[PDB]
Amino acid sequence: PWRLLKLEILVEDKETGDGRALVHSMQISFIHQLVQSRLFADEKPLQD
Amino acid sequence: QIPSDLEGSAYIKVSIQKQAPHWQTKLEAAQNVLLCKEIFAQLSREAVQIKSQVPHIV
Repeated sequence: PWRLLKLEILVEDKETGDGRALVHSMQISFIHQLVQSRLFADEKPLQD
Repeated sequence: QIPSDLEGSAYIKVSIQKQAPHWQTKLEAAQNVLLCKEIFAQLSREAVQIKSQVPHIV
């Protein structure tokens, strides 16, 4: 299977997010686990 | 610890064209950023809401 070495979110607005990142690394790591799990589901993986 | 949204430096820039002590520096810069945000909020609200001759674009 595939490993998800680094996931990053490029969506940014430096005003709504109060001069900080839009998504904290906690939530990015959560999505990292979720997409790693659905990679381990072993379908056609890249579409999912 | 300064609030985020107040870091960096900001300044109002006004132009005319024919076209279409360590902590002291930090706290002064953040206070200046706060006042520039206050100024521009006042200006943009008066531009949008107050009816004036030859209206503006914000």
